Amino acid sequence: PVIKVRENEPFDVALRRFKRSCEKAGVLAEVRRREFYEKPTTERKRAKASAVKRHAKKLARENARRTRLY
Amino acid sequence: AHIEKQAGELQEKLIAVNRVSKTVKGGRIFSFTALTVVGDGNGRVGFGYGKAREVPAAIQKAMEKARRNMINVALNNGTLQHPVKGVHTGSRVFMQPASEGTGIIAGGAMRAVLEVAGVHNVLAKAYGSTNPINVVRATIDGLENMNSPEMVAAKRGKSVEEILGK
Amino acid sequence: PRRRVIGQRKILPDPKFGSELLAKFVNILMVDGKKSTAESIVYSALETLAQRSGKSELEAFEVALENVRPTVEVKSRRVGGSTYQVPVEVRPVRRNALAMRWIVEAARKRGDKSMALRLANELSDAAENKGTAVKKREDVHRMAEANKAFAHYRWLSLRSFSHQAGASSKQPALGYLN
Amino acid sequence: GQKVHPNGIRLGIVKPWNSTWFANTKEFADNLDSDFKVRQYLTKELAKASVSRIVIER
Amino acid sequence: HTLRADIDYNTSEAHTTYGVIGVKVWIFKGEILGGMAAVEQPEKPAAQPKKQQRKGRK
Amino acid sequence: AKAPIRARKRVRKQVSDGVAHIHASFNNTIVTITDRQGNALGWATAGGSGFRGSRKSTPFAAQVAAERCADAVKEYGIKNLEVMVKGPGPGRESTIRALNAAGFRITNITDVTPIPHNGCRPPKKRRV
RNA sequence: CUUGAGUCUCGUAGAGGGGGGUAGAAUUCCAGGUGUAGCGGUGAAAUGCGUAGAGAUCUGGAGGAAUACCGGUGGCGAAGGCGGCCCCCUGGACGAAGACUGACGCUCAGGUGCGAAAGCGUGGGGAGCAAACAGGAUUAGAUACCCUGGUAGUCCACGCCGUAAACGAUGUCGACUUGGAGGUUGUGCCCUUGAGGCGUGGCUUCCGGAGCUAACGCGUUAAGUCGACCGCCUGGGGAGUACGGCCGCAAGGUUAAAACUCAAAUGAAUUGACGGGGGCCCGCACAAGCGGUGGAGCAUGUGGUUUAAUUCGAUGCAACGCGA
RNA sequence: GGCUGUCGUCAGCUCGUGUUGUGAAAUGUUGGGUUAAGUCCCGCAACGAGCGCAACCCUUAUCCUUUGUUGCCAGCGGUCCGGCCGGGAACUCAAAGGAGACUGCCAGUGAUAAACUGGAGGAAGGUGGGGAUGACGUCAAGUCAUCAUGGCCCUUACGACCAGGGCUACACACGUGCUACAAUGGCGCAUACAAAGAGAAGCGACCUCGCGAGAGCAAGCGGACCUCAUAAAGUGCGUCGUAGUCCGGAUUGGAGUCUGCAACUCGACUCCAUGAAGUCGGAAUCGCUAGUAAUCGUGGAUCAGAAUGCCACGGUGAAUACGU
RNA sequence: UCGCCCCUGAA
Repeated sequence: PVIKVRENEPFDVALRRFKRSCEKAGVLAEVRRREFYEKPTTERKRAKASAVKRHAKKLARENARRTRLY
Repeated sequence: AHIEKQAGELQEKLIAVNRVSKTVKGGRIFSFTALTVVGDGNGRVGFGYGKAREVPAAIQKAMEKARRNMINVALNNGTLQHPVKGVHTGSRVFMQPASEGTGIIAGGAMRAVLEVAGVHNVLAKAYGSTNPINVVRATIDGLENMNSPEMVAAKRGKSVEEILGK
Repeated sequence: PRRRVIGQRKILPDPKFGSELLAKFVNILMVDGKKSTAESIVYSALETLAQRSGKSELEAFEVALENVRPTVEVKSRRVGGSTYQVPVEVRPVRRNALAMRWIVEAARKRGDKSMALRLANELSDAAENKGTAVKKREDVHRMAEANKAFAHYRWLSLRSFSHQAGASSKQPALGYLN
Repeated sequence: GQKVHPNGIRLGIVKPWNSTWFANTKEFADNLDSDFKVRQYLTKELAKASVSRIVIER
Repeated sequence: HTLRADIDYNTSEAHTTYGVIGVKVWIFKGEILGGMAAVEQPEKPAAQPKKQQRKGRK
Repeated sequence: AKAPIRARKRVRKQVSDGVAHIHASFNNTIVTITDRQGNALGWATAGGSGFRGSRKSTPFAAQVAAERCADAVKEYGIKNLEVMVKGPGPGRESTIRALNAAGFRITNITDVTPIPHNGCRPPKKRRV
């Protein structure tokens, strides 16, 4: 949740929740559970399923954007 | 499409008739559905699926829609001019032409659909599961799909012109 | 499920205080929907207080009650992420209600004649926190300040925290609490 | 039940009453019974005309 | 549920050997016109500023 | 709150600096301040504060423990932290913030956290 | 003869295979130091562990197993499958100019080889996890899921068994048939004056046209349109069982029925319904409050019971001060 | 059959026509906003329409109009000081008819759409509040015993009529109510104001008697006349003092009353005596967001004669609602 | 996250 890089300035609350994003990502939450090779790999193919679909969504969105209904 | 029920030559006929159901929020409803065909004894045949709360209006609406699904067919003799062994839906359809001096020879849908369509000396057959409802898809597999002598003759005539042109 | 604002009650000024706050103190001391029989006890006990203590007419109630009211009430709801029931820091309006109620409750734990004399002597001991109605405070406020896990429902909330910027520690919840 | 038949003021001040009469203090009962009795025999002995509805005015 | 229309309603019953067959006929003759929400005479507002009184003094 | 007080018998182990160890566990929170000579000065934990259940890992529970620990190192004279946040559960800034607000300041943010390369095999744990 | 196939040359990329070295992180043990009354676990708990000094934390040493990130529908292999780093030996794929061979090809019952994981034999090794097992917990019971321990085993070497939802539930080979976008890897060209602009091959996803299909969908890497050869199926239950043979050390695997019994079994899709599935929205539904009942007596109904009769009907709410 | 309950006062439920699908069906009715609303707006193979919501109907919150007697009484007089008499129709009142509220208007917010949030005017704002309104249906739900009716059965009877008895047994259990467990109260004194209905098998003023219930005498009344009617909680005083009692009232006996042909099982009321259990109720469970809850009386129907029930009417009159 | 089973039939 932190990295070896230091903060040496006065703080009470400091940035260390994007040092969380330079360490933890669920990599300290995989230490109490076992999985097969199948499980996480299929989930990776839902984050590239997101990215191909992102392009496809834009064509659909464009029709809605024309009209005002918000 | 266009009307197949025409005064002085109309040849109203029916095919299926039964009830179907949907399961509603309360109980369950019944929709009075049925298949029909009106002929003329000269082709011009179609089909319709009505929805009604009664058997008379099931056949009303199906003959309305029959005219809206008319297919044209033209032939010589009392028999189809070309065999079609094509299959539409899971009911398998076969259809031979046959010389006059034989009946329709069919107890299914294609007894009556092959009557109205100006044919009555045709010999036909079907394989697969028994289900009159998609025996009716011999509209597609014989009446709609066909060959005729003057169709094939203009294949033979088209080619000649091209050789001359070059 | 709840649509629009709650009702507001417009109530009369007292004929001896002019207040609607101490009109709400007649209201708590009503039983069987009779304001008539209520108003009796109120003034009977105001005098008892004035003799047995120093104070003032707006300190015989007010000050005494500001030593019975906690600033946190712990309510109920099954969810908590630990099957916890969450502290709720109460609005200043709800502060009033708590203390007022408890002083009348305290006079049904007494049998010291009338009802005026009961709540009067109780309120006289309630401004120095030596009463028995100020000991009700010492369980609501004792609990709340000695144990917290806040209004977050810990498992549900944690997922929401993680998505927003990456956290596991307490923050606002971006995602659903459903 | 399934239909509760709402008609109790559709024939009120929305459409006329089909038996308009008045009765006094000890006449209420009498006027009620007598009217209805007549109508039974009446409607039965007439069937050669297409009855729209009997009404009486007393 | 229209309160400005002539909702008709009467019943009949057969008494066949097939059982009893109830009949209900509901004809919506009006649609925007009543029969007792229309065609009536109210009374008062007579528009006279004096309300007559006995006179004389005694 | 309800956390105990602590004190120590030595005032000769100071160097004016010490590692702030924090183990923010999903089921507990340990806060231990060791000297910068790598020898303990104080320690404290959520369960000793008096918390039970999964409310030993809560923000509140982490604060109380951080301050229990503070009482156990104050007498040496320490005023610098070398924060070693570890473990996945909450209490990971709850402790930090509490220390700051208790006459200490941060000086270093360091990472000493177990990260396996799978030299041991995880348990299954919960499945209900 | 060269278009099929194959070889040669030159490069290209990769977790291809086998073997041997090597690094650090993490857990653990052991040793030492510091510090004290808790630790650990859980929804709560308890078993277990701590003053004989644990937990944590720091220092030293040792061992076993695995290599965080890297890392991605990314890549490679015939498939199974294959991840730190390095060396050695070695296989396959592809492209580029040409050059050569000259149908040498394709498939295949039998046959032969390769086989995840578990298992078995023999010898090494043992940290963590974990069948078994033992306490504890949850449950009416709980020989379980849950918690604390923990043995075989997992690991290494060699041999054996050969199975898997061994999957793309899709035999292999060859040939064709709209396209679009992305990914990946060669190579030619273009003020290469742009990490690129335009091509053209190999491999890989997503979308989708025609067509096909019962539909879901497949859709140039087909379930489209053809041929070649092989394998299999022929109602379900009985049964992947019996019997015999075969294979194995065994466990079992493999080949593989019938009697009997039934009118269905089954696939896809439709609408509603249900979900301790999700999202959304309300109601004294809850929270927050206020007042009751169940206690007691009486009034009233009912059941039970009794009586010659205790006339009959109603049956959570929506019967039971109801018809009355 | 007819009638009714039920989910449910639910915002849903369908259909025609076209299109899509081989079909079942789908679309619409879904989505993006929004409302109490399938409400409205926009979009979208949907276009239209029906039922339900809403709608129009009543009633109430105001103000106006009529009509003023049995109702009102200001300005005007009597007085007996009492709307009791004349006078006055102004006022309240009655109850017929209108005025009014529609997101109508102002600002912001919201796609400039609907709408939402504050504001103003007003008696009242945002389905104003309450009725009627309870769909198409489902539950082979109930009801052949209100009534109707297909079949069935009884025929010097199972039919019919009468006297007596049983329905109000009973050792119990359950449901729905009511009454207490008290000083915010009990009892004694005095005292404040009601509404809406009812009435010549009736209620019955007055006066007389009775402790009373009530009886005798009798006017009035089919009526904004007269009577039921004295409203009761409440209020000002007297007391009692936290006791199972000055709380509470069950039980039974005796003595009486009334309504009836007659009150024995099985009528109600009264009188005196006896004076109960109970000191405020577990597990559990239910109602309620405002003139509601709470509590206090009053009337009505059924009724010769029996309300702690049902039904209706007014008096006094809250707590709480962060939030879902 | 709070374990939680059980339910003869034709409208």
